[PDB]
Amino acid sequence: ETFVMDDYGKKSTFASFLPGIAGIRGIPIWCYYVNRGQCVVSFGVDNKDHAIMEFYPAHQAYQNVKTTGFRTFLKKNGTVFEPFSDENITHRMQIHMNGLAIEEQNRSSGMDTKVVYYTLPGENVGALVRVVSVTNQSGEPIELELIDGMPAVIPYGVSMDSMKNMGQTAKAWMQVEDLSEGLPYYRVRASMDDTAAVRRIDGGNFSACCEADGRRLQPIVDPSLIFSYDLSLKRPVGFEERPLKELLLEEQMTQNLLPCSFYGITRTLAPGGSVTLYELIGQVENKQLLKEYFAEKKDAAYFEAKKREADELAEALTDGIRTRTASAAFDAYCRYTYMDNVLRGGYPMQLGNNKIFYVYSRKHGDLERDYNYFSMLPEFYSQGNGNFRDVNQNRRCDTFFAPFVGRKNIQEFYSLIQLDGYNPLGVEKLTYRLSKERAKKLLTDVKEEQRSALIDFATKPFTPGALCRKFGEVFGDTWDETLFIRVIDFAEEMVNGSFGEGYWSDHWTYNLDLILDY
Amino acid sequence: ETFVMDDYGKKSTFASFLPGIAGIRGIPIWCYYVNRGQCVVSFGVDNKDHAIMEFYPAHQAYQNVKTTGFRTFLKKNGTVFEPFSDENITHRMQIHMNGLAIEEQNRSSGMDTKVVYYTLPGENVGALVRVVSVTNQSGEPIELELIDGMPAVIPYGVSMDSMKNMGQTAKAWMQVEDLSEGLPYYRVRASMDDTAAVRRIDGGNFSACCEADGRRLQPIVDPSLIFSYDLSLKRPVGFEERPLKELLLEEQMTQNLLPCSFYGITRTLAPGGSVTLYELIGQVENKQLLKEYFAEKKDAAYFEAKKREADELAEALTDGIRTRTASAAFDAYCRYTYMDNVLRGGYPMQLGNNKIFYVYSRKHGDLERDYNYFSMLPEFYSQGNGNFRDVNQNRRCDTFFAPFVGRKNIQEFYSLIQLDGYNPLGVEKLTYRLSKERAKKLLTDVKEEQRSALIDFATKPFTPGALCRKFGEVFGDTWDETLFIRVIDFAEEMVNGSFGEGYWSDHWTYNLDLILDYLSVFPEQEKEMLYEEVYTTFLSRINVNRRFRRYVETENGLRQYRALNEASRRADLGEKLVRTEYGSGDVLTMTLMEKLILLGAVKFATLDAYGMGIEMEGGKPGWYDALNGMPGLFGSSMAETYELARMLSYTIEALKQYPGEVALIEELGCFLDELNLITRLEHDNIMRDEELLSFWNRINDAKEIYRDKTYQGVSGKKMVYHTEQLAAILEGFLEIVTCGIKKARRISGEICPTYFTYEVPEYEKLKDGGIRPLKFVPQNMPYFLEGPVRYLKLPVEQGEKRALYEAVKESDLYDGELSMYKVNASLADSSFELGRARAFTPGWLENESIWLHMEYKYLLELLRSGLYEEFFADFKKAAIPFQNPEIYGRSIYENSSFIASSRNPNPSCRGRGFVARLSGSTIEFISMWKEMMFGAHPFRTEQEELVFSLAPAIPAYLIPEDGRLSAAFMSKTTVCYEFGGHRDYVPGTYRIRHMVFFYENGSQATVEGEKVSGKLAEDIRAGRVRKMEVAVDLEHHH
Ligand SMILES: OC[C@H]1O[C@@H](O[C@@H]2[C@@H](O)[C@H](O)O[C@H](CO)[C@H]2O)[C@H](O)[C@@H](O)[C@@H]1O
Ligand SMILES: OC[C@H]1O[C@@H](O[C@@H]2[C@@H](O)[C@H](O)O[C@H](CO)[C@H]2O)[C@H](O)[C@@H](O)[C@@H]1O
Repeated sequence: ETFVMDDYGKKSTFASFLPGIAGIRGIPIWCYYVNRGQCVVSFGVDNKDHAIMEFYPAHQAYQNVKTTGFRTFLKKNGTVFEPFSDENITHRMQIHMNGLAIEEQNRSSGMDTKVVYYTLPGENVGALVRVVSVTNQSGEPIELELIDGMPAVIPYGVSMDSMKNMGQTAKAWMQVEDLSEGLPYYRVRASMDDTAAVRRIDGGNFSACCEADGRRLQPIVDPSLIFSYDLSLKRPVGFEERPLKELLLEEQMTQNLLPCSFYGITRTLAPGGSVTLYELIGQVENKQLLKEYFAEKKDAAYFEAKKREADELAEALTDGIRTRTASAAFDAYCRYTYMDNVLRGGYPMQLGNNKIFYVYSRKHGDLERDYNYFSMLPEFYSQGNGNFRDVNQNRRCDTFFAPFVGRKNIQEFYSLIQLDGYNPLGVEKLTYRLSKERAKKLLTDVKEEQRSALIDFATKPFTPGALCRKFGEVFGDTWDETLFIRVIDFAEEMVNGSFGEGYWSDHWTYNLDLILDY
Repeated sequence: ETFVMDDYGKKSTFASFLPGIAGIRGIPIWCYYVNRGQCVVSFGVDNKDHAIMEFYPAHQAYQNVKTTGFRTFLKKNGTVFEPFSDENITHRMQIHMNGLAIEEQNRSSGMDTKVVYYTLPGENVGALVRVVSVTNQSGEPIELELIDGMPAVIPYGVSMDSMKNMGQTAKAWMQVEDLSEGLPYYRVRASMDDTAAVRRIDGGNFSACCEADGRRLQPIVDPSLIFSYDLSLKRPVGFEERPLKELLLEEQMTQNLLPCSFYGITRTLAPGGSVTLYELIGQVENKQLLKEYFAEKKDAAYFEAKKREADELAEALTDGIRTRTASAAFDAYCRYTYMDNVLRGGYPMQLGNNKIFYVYSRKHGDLERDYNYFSMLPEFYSQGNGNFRDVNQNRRCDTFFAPFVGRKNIQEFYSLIQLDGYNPLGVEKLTYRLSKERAKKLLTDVKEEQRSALIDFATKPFTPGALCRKFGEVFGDTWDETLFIRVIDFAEEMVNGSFGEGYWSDHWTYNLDLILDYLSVFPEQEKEMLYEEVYTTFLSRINVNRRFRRYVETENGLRQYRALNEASRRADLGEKLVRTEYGSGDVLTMTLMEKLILLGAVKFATLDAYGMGIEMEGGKPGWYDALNGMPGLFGSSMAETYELARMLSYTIEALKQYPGEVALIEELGCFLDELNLITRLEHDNIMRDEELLSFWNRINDAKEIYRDKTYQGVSGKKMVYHTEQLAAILEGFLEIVTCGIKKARRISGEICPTYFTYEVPEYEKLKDGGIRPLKFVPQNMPYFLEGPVRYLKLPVEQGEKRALYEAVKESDLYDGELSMYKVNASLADSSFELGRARAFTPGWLENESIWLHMEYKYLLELLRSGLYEEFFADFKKAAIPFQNPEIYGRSIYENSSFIASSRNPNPSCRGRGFVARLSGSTIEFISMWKEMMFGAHPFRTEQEELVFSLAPAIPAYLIPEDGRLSAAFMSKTTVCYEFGGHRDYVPGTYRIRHMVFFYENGSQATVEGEKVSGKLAEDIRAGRVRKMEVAVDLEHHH
């Protein structure tokens, strides 16, 4: 069920990604990785323009993962080591359906390192979770100083082309705030457009690190403290010459720079001892949501429960094609294939009482498909839009695995055939609308100051995630499920379809397969 | 003349570039470098889309120079060393005007490294030359294996965005060929444009390396051999395990990869021995040209001769401003400043017999100005593009340094002014065209198979470099020069200009400086200049919306967002000149006086509601373009008002000086009559009121009617006016402007204001969808330095100027610690809708920083106003060549756009210069140097006779010990002063005894006194005087 690659640093290069599923009630993110360094190159929330770590094609990813990716520095008795930087030291890599874990065993220094990754499931904030642990495998106590983080965080509000074309000028807008509270906030203060209209920016990125007790640590957002004059980000010149305690008392610049995020601790480890850090990097729309999310302390139990939930999500998703044969590779390949088909096509679920909905769909751009502009809705009941051919092919066997679908696919895909035999290219994501009379009748039992907003929102096309967000905004953290179910049930489906590019001569040949399968 | 920086690896970072000039008969390239690694980050041929080494912004350059730049690996007895990789080993850096050299001295391994760079001059191929030498400084013989080159060469035909966005899929088109011959050729298999008409690329990049004997070496194009599995290009894993001889016998991949170029040798070095390599990287048009170029061997003598030629090229280019003073830094700074001004503005030259051409020009687009898209033609007589303001300012003093230019600049920059007072943004390359009749007449004595091609080429627009390339292609390696000269001579000049982005409100204010500078050399040509009818008019692409349709509503109030009328947008590439008969006749022509009247009439009708400033209704701010949101807040500027007052005064004086008849167009005549009727009315109202809403409405209605009339076409008929009526109308306009200036000064305070912002609380919605403002509420703005700079040009009393100087020096515009003048005061309390100036950290870019251009403008105005002591005191502290190189963190010979002030929160940035050279302060320093060395008006006309006299103003700290100061007059004549004693020589405090003239033929002449009139002035202006001796208070004494 798990694939293990030994000494992946010296092997041939390949690219992959996390599935990026956070559940029905969660915010998904996109993350890509390669088999070099610490195996994370870029991740964001919505698309390339909302990235937290800069997006690179496969060539630049391979070239820059060892410098612009996650970093870790260990100081043992005055000597600085960097795990996952020399390929001659034995390392390891484990790949799960919805996770990734790496580890290094340094027999010279006598310290072992382990890092795991997974997307945070079932929350109102989309973020990436990273856990770092160091174990003392020597025979004598050692004095340890640890530094971990990423050296380049893109502030919210900076587009990809502005970063890759005028990144020198764009540093004038970058800034970071709220260092004292332990929750740094990365954003620009205003629009970067060279027009007569100036707007206000409210969203931002954040980071938070803590030990098992749950108390947040003091961040470091000035890269010049660690690397000093070395702008190549190869040697930690500043960290070698000074203790971490002195660095934490240094004054940090929070403007005119590309900010980083490093956290540090000091500890003396007995033989066989260990220390662990928990990190959270994500993106939010306003500070109020971040404060509401962090209103309660997070500790080790929370993160381990989240990891278990993340594994169980994929397990339950792929439970539908379980099989047992004479080879385990075939059995694992079946589940992986089903998961990939679900990712590119969507998972049919029964929403309400008379609606059929598809979740987890998206545009499938990645590192090697660098010509695509992928997108993914950052909300509950996440979905996306795709091409005619791909969605038509991927939904061929939906009736067998879910009999409640019925003839919905046939009706949907035979209604896009024009009178001249051709069809539009794109299929839009499902959206719903509610009539005036039904909105008036349903919202009688709610306060007027909320009723007006609810009816105004509901009398326009919307998606289930937008409706959930509006309900959370209006009624607060707790709201009636029956009202949401009734609103979804009494709504009306909007017609989808976009022309886009042109007319191909083979799209009509995949429709008979739906009939034959039904 | 040479700047040396020791241990540049640990110092603060800075960016620079090679000038890139390759001579008249050469192919230029652009190259940038930083003070990290081996100090080259990117170079190409034409623009960012034809780079050989990938172009990066400064932040990415500082990070990727050590990995994607030039690399060198040395294996000594089995151990691999990489020079310029560790900052703890002593290294050095030398910077020349047209070169660069670095070296490292590793005392542990006992080997020294040295590499120099320069651009190949005077050849048919543009390339970068790199010479690497390694010396054995140990006491025992060693066995050396050397590998040198670059790890990533972009094949020709791959655009910048293709590499930035889809660099993985783009590798399918890449290939490298001709490895056996030793001349690799990098190009794509086919055009990456799916919709193209070629599907085949002839051009490509190349590389060639050889030792002193000249035999080319076998290249390595597969990066997987050197680095093996390490794709980070950090460890030469493959080279550490195998000998170079084994690597050279390996099989290399030439497809589906990003190729490199490495060359290697094996040698044993005796104690004190050394080995050298020569490399060439560049671009060629086709393989035939490359074979022709490499038909003859290239050895060390060829490269050293090319280096000498490259140095002499820059030396001769900058020889025109040579001077000697008490400090050598001043002279070096003068030469570097002149070179930078030439680079950004172009170098005038005499082409053929009746053509004036500008070469070496380009657009300032260096690593720190990453938003500019520069261009540079890779051909003979190379030239480039630029913006209106920058090129207009950089060509202010061309007439003084080159009298043969004449009135070309005035005609060129007054023909880009449209009928509505605005102008396009970009200026394009000059091009020529030839008629079929002249082409047939000239090409009678050539073969038909060549004649047809020649006439077909010449009947279309072309540049001289394209013509040279065509002649080389047709007639072969050698062709007649006289035919080329005749073809250039009989050709016709084509117009140029591109709209680009939009309309600013200050581009018209720099035209009067050209006239003022021209009249300082030919004072007797004023009447001929005024009534010369050669000037044309550019054809506008977009029109500005009427005021009622220019306003939109928002939750914050009323705004001004829809400045341009997008519905009436003409298509580009169409006719570029205004023609008579509503666009169907011949080209319309005007005199300079008509242009001045048009500028005076239109700008007067753009006053704000209070009649103080000039509204920026074009959608863009003035000179200070960081306030991009100001036009949305009904902004207006007083600098435009001051410039309008100065222009009106000059026009009135010119009209009164030469009485006669003036012909004006019908629409302009009607508009001027309406404006006169409006201004003679309400005269008692504007002198006795605060708000002038009715006057604003009247003038705006008249201006809108004129715009709507003239945008769609003009008949072409002319009205006749006498000078007295125009003089009276302009006098009325000037009186109104003066009253407005007085009101603004009363409202603002002790320092003259610069900007105003208006609030409109109540308005009216019209039936057509427009919005009619009903009242305006003015709002004050923070202090700006541009205000006093523009104000000091107006004619006012000396005491008022001194009081203004005293008020400014003790205000918030003066930085006490740095003893410099900031560009503006604090913007903290102002609205956030002004623009990106509010989002900038204080002390960075255009926010409370020491912007060098405005400071130099202020110093020049102080010098021109007659405040000599203050000018000397402030120039001693503010000038670049008098700074501390350690604090400045750069060569003191190079200018900077701005210097971070004391308000910057970073203590390590206060006093550093940024955004490299190629600033607008070069022309200001040139003007200051000229006025200090020769005076305001070297030539005057008295009793209808030319008169020449000198009046220098030199401070004490510039006179040498022996008291002999020399400078170049008009770049051809040397003037040698000799001062009696060491003191400040201010006009009126000294008298010139006599002058001695040395002619070019050996004759001499002596004139008593400081005044020369008659034929001698004509001779000295014509360049027939080789040297001058000037004595002030007799011989020097100690
Ligand atoms: O203030 C910095 C520089 O800004 C430049 O304008 C830039 C535009 O050309 C570009 O399109 O957008 C960026 C970001 O909005 C602008 O900064 C000016 O052209 C420069 O004069 C100015 O120094
Ligand atoms: O053949 C490779 C892939 O090409 C893709 O089309 C690309 C365009 O999206 C892009 O704009 O231009 C490049 C270069 O012309 C094209 O290759 C196809 O969409 C893919 O299906 C195909 O695998």
